[PDB]
Parts: sequence; structure tokens; C-alpha cells
Amino acid sequence: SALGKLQDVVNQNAQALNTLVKQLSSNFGAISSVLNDILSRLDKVEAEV
Amino acid sequence: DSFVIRGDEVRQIAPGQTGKIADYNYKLPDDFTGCVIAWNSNNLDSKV
Amino acid sequence: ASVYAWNRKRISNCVADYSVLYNSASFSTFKCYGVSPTKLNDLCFTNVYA
Repeated sequence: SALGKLQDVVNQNAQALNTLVKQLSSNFGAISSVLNDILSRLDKVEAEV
Repeated sequence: DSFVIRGDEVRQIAPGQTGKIADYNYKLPDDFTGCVIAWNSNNLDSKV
Repeated sequence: ASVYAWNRKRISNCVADYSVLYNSASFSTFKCYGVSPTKLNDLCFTNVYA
């Protein structure tokens, strides 16, 4: 518990990177969060949207 | 560019379409710039 | 069927040449959603319902 500041600096970065990674799973209104689904399922004209 | 074609195939004369005429008769670019004009010329082109 | 009592056929355990379907121009329209009719020949499905 004494090293609260130093352990917090690692925890803040781990939270930030794990948030940055988990955002890859978000759809943002696309057909899938996985880019290879779109590119295997669609023609370029639709896939670009 | 100009040619005659069957009326139901006129759809294929747009960028990125699929169908036999747009595949292996006359293919448009994916990023085409221009205008496409057509009419039902049955009074001039038909005969059989 | 009438739309009133619309008919479902499950399609399963088989190979589907959708290119033959899409090329049969007796079909007046062939709209698709979540998939492009070109790519149907490359995919595989857990069930299909007609």
C-alpha cells in the first residue's frame, strides 16, 4: 500500500491499453467488429461503406 | 461508349455492378466519372 | 404458399452453387443484406432458411 503512486501509474496504463484493445470489438454501426468478416462477405462498393 | 442491349440488363451499366454483360461484354470502372443514358428503342432495333 | 400461412423450408447438409441462382435472369430482382450475391459462393453457413 505504500507504493500507491507507482502501482497506480502502471494500472492507469494497463486500463488505457486494455480499453484501446477492447475498442477493436466495438461495431461503430458496421456489420461486424472483425474486418475479415466484411471483406469476405461484401463487394468493395458495399465494404467501403 | 455506345451499344445496344436487352432492357432488363440496363442495371449492369453502373460502376461495380455484377452480371454477364458488365463482367465480359463491357465493364465500367469502380470509380467511374460520367453519365449513362438509355432508351427502349423497340421501334428501331426489333425485327424477329 | 399464401402469405397468410407462409412456407419455410430449412436447407442443410449440402453444397449450394449460388452463382447458378444469381445467373438465372428469370429472377427479376436479387437484393441481398449483410452479404453480396457474388460472395455467396465463398461462404459457409450454420443453417439456411428459404
